[PDB]
Amino acid sequence: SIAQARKLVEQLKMEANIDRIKVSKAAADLMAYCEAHAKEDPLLTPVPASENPFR
Amino acid sequence: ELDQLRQEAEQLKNQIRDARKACADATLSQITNNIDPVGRIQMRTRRTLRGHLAKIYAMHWGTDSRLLVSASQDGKLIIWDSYTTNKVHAIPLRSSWVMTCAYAPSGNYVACGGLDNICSIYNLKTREGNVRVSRELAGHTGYLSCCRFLDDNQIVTSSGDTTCALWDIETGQQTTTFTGHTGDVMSLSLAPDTRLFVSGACDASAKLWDVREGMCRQTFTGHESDINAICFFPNGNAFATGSDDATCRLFDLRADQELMTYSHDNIICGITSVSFSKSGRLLLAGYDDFNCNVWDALKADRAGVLAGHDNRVSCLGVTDDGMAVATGSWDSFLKIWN
Amino acid sequence: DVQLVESGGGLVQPGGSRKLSCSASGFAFSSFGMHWVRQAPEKGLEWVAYISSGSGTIYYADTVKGRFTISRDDPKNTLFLQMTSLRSEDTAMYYCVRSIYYYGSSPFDFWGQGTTLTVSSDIVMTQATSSVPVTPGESVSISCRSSKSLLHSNGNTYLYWFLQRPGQSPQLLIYRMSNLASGVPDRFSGSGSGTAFTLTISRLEAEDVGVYYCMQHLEYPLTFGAGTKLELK
Amino acid sequence: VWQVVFIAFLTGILALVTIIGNILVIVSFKVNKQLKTVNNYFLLSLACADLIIGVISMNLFTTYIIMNRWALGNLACDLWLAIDCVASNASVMNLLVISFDRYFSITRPLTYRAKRTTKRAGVMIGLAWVISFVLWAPAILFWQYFVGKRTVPPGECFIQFLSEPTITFGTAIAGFYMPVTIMTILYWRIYKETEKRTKELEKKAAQTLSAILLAFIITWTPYNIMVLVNTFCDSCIPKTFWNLGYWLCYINSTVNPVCYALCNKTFRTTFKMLLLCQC
Amino acid sequence: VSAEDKAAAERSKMIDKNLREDGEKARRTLRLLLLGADNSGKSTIGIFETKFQVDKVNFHMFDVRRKWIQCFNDVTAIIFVVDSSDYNRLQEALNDFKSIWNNRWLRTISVILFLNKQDLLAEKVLAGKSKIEDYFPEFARYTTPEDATPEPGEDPRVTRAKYFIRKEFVDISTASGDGRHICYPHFTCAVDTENARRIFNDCKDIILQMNLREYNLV
Ligand SMILES: C[N+]1([O-])CCN(C2=Nc3cc(Cl)ccc3Nc3ccccc32)CC1
Repeated sequence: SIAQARKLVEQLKMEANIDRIKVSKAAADLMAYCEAHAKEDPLLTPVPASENPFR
Repeated sequence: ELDQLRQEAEQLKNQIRDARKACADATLSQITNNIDPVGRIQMRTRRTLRGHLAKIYAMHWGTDSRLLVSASQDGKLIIWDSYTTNKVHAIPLRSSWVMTCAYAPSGNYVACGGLDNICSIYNLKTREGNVRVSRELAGHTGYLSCCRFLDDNQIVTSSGDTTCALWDIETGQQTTTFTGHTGDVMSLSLAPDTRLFVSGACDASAKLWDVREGMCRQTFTGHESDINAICFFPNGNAFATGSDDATCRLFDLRADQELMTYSHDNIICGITSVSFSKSGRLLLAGYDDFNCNVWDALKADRAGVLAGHDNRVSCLGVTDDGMAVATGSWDSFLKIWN
Repeated sequence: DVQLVESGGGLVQPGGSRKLSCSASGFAFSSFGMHWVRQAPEKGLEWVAYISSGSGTIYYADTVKGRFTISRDDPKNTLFLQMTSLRSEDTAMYYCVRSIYYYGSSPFDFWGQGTTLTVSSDIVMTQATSSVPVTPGESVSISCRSSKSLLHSNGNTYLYWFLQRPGQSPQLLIYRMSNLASGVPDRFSGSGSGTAFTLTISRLEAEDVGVYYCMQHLEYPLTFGAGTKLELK
Repeated sequence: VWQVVFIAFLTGILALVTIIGNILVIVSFKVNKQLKTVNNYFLLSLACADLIIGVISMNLFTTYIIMNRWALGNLACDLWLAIDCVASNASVMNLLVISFDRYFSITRPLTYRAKRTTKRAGVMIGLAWVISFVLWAPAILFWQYFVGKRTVPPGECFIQFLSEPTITFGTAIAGFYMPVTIMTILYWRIYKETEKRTKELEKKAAQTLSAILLAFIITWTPYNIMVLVNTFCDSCIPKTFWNLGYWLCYINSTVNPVCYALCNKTFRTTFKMLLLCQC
Repeated sequence: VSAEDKAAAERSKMIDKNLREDGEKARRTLRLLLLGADNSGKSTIGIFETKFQVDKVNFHMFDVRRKWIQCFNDVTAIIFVVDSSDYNRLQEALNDFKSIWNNRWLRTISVILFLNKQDLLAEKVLAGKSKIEDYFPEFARYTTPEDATPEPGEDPRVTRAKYFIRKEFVDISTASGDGRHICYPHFTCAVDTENARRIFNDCKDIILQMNLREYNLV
């Protein structure tokens, strides 16, 4: 049980140390990502019947 | 000694929580109440892939967005020419219980897995004009819940032994094993750059793993029940989890905490399958109440419902080119929506 | 391990009947459509008959429609060509060819040997270059021109390129203009559009001398090319 | 007369009830995926014969009563009697093959339904309809040709061979009496295992068993009884009481949806969904 | 339609008829699930599959917290075995049968019950070295509720306990479901010869239940 406990702390130390960024920087990426690739989403933007391969 | 590690684990865990809070600068909803709503998207059935006789449990699109492999409890893997409804192949399987099926990116192989704890790999493009078993990967203890091809010689599998593994197909050996989950890993998603992968589990925890090193980079805990489905955002820096507690949540890898939760008062059934769209604005989740909901990924408002199945939606795949969505249920039909 | 061995044939007086047999060994014969193709002594490849998988679709050539019968025995792994009322124009050597048909398949991929038989509307191919000499190590391009747009509305073009080496059965190089076959060097390529197709042989080498043929597949009858020759010097 | 509107309305409301009930069954099988079973083929076949009654054999009878005489040609009285006799026979055969299909499912639970595919699930459907054709349609459409000409008065529409008193018992025995004997014997035997399964391992079994046997005996026996006594004496029972029993024989087509279709829960849920709101 | 698409359609039609033919042959066989405990004799009545044909009907039975229950929602019947002789773990067996009875997917799925180590049970209480009331004292009463048993009278008062242990598996049984699914208690040994007929007769009863329910005679 001592070895398993040591592994948990060893794992948690790897978790807390590495790096993080704020949500606003992270969220603004997904806000920017969808708005940048919105022109190639047939599910969102309807496509003409001549371009639909499932007519 | 043993007690000392107990407080150290808790105290180090609190430093995680404090670090998470400092990154919560503002809510995702707070800054996104300026984009135009997607409105209501109306998706109609364009095909019905009749031919399966049992509960469809998984499907996978090919990289060409033309061929797809479907898995059902009748022990058949069928490749469909979805454009013409034609059945390209029909692979009998040794075991009738399939929980997952994968299409190789090259297109020469398909993977099948389930209650036999074996990932079977089938050669499609070969002489003699018939499909034959190429490899039978063995070594997991629990059932395979998912498997995804990396190339023609590497496949990453998720199992019910609380582990994930990476295989060398030619050798048939576990190159890497991934340990650390407490519950059953029920879903898996590879990143677009195939260097990292998420694996949502039954312990209400999702973990990023490194394929090259084999170490759990991050752990996400925000759910209250089994996580059934998981999928990367097309960015690769975030993923979404559909849980048995009837809630979708969009975790962030760099911020290391939950951004947005998709839940509604009248929805009580769990979530079976989750797939994003090409742009990531749409978060389609298949539910247990016979239809799948097209959630708005950044807005957490239901933009639509796909009510075409008379049984629960098991699999929910979206084409690599974004031109179609294929949904399979216990009804033994695949519907291709547009 | 794929092997199609043809037998029967020989010397027949006119008016008689002869039955050819082809035995298949090394592949799933039940899942393959099968063709019979003749070769006049100093002419090109010519379609004769076709039998589908399951014997649910049979097409005969108008040249021998009525006095030829095609049949197959999947449990016996053989298929037969019953010839009656043999003509003086039927002197040719008969090959047997396997073809499979699904999305992404390569039909006419394997050819058998030949059985000699000596007896005492439609699209037309244009292999204008009857024989063109090419030096080794160079590159040669062959042009094909049919009498119809060979692109169908499903996006599938239709020409299969064939190479008949001396003293050997024809082999398949390309299926549908721009698709290399199995076990074929990457130097072979094909491109073009309707009625305007070209095959390029970059870096010509040894064991590449032969007569090249051009076949369509948009509608039976299966008319082939007249033949484009390449020779040494 | 001041009761002509009342008589037509009395049969008019029942006529529309029969057609609407049957068309719901034929579309419920289609719009609902759960109803595309093997035993449901027998119900849609019964509904098909039911709606044929409700559009041809019922409205034409309304004219024959509001209008005293039959304003139709020689052949116009030939096809109506044929289609009426074919459809009514077709209903009994479909009810008979339902008794057989239910009987073996209860008694051979693991075997009979296993050896029953759609290819052989429509064969007894065909014999159900083919027997109805041959037994009645040739014997009625082309009876005047065989014997002289129309023996009927020009202003009537009765079947010619009601007087031939050997064919009428033969066609009644082969049309009603024999299928009824098979029906009750099978439905009595089904009740035997229904009690046995409860014991070894009662109420709802009888509530459905009577609703399906009584809704056929009482609506069909009086007509077949009158035909038996009519063939011996041409004029011994009132024509108005002859007509009421004649009309009573169509009411089985009315109650059949609420007898074999609306019994099923999966049918009941579909019927409630469409009745509450159109979809 | 192209020449090759017509040929491809003919291939698809041939696949269809083999799929239907294979599926039809798959309809004359019955799926049976086997569960229980470790020291229970699962195989004495990563996934093992046994197929025994009883009275010309194929019964393909299968051997394997339990997330994969969603797979076994079309099963005809789930065979459950509990340890009659092993005393101080039965309350675990009750809990396992409790979750299987009230699981989301096994609400219409019947259960057959196959109490094991029956021969060991008779000699377990005859010696008297095991107080069941100390395991669990419902036996304090020891009613010996009026019943008929083919087997001889209990020398040590053993037989009432034979129906004593058994009935705890018929009280949780009749608490939720409203008769949609039925549990069938049985007693079996390791040398009980014809034991596949019990599943056959129990599978026979269940097919009536769906058959009677569709016809609404129940
Ligand atoms: C009452 N009706 O509206 C008009 C007549 N009809 C039938 N008439 C019969 C005529 C004779 Cl001679 C003997 C026996 C029957 N019974 C049937 C038995 C089966 C099918 C039809 C009849 C159909 C319904």
